[PDB]
Amino acid sequence: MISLIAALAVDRVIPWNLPADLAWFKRNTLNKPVIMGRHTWESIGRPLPGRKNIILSSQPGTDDRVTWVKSVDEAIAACGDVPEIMVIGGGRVYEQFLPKAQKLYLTHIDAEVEGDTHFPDYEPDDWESVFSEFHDADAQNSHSYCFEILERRHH
Ligand SMILES: NC(=O)c1ccc[n+]([C@@H]2O[C@H](COP(=O)([O-])OP(=O)(O)OC[C@H]3O[C@@H](n4cnc5c(N)ncnc54)[C@H](OP(=O)(O)O)[C@@H]3O)[C@@H](O)[C@H]2O)c1
Ligand SMILES: Nc1nc(=O)c2c([nH]1)NCC(CNc1ccc(C(=O)N[C@@H](CCC(=O)O)C(=O)O)cc1)=N2
Repeated sequence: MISLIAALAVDRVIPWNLPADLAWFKRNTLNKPVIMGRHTWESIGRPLPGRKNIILSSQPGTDDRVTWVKSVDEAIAACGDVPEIMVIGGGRVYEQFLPKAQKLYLTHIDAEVEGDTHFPDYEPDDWESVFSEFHDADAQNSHSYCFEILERRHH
């Protein structure tokens, strides 16, 4: 199955220091393939350890430490037969994979940020919330945040 995982500021914009959210990201992606667009790959700056890193780009790859693919269908195929594929962004990539996804792992962060790019719109009635957990800010985490998992119920 295909899952998307994202951190969402106010208004679902995709500034804080949230080690707890990065731990959540790692726990939910470790030992799974991760699919990302080239801009997200460049931003991360190094492969995510313990995961197969699959990078979408229209152009030939430029780093032998990760696997490069040129289309959504190739990216999925390159994951093989695994129980769960994690799509880690960015916007362009989330838009393409959302219709194919069965799960969303979202962190709703209580912060407004400088950006006009939003997590894709999706029908609220297509999804069921199956987990949520709110945390206030503390000495290590600059803002309050809420983890959520949603499972798809309809197309
Ligand atoms: N969207 C906005 O409103 C906005 C506003 C300001 C700045 N930005 C900038 O946009 C960038 C992030 O955009 P993002 O989050 O959407 O990027 P992303 O998903 O991380 O990466 C997009 C890149 O992934 C590749 N890709 C995606 N789908 C593909 C497909 N089906 N086949 C082949 N390649 C595919 C392309 O790489 P190739 O280019 O190598 O083909 C594409 O340019 C940042 O640099 C940010 O500063 C965006
Ligand atoms: N919940 C969530 N939070 C994010 O920050 C996030 C997300 N989802 N989905 C995609 C994404 C894209 N950017 C990034 C940037 C850095 C790491 C990263 O460094 N992860 C480490 C965490 C451990 C650490 O660095 O202290 C990892 O091994 O996963 C991951 C994704 N970021």
